[PDB]
Amino acid sequence: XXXXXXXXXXXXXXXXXXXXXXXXXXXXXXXXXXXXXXXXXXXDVLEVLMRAVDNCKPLMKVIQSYQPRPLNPDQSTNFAVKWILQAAQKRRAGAKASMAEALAVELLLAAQRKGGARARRDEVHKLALDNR
RNA sequence: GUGGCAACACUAUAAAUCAAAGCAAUUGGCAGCGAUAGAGAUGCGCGGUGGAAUAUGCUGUUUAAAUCGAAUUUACGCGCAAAAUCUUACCACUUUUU
Repeated sequence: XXXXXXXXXXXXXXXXXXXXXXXXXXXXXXXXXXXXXXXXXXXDVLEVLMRAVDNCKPLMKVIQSYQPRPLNPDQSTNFAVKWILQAAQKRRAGAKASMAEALAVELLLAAQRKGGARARRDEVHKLALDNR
């Protein structure tokens, strides 16, 4: 049950991301959770985040040469939240609204098995299956 | 000189020079020869540079002097942890003592 706190805390620490208060990113990510509630019931939040991250687990990693490597699932979480967040900055700098909305809409879409995180994610899944 | 169908196969010395040409175990430098260990050593991340302006140092140009050294790594926020005169050694001018 504590893995909820683990994934959320890794989300926080990766949301820190430039030198600053993790209070600033922490209120930012909690604002993303509440904005996820607002957009989700607009047109049921830890639920959709846990589903989104468990949708996003890269189980076997690959190393270039191309060689697959087995992966301890905590780094699967850790890559996972990483790919989510660089896709988030892609979408938000393209929108240049806040980041909280962007991480919210991305956690919804990666819950819905859609978005560039899911694209990158399952291509490296299949490419791990390719080069055995 | 002997053999042959021959390519040439022999047998066979020297003239002339040199002061070493060599040999074996090493001890070190190589590896475009492997096994074991160690370094963000990478491919793993973050933030820079190089884009703009300012600061700052250096070359080069000129000026009377832009005092003098530092020069590829390890020089270039270096001697200077500080130049408005003085620091200051360089120049223009006016004097001074050997």
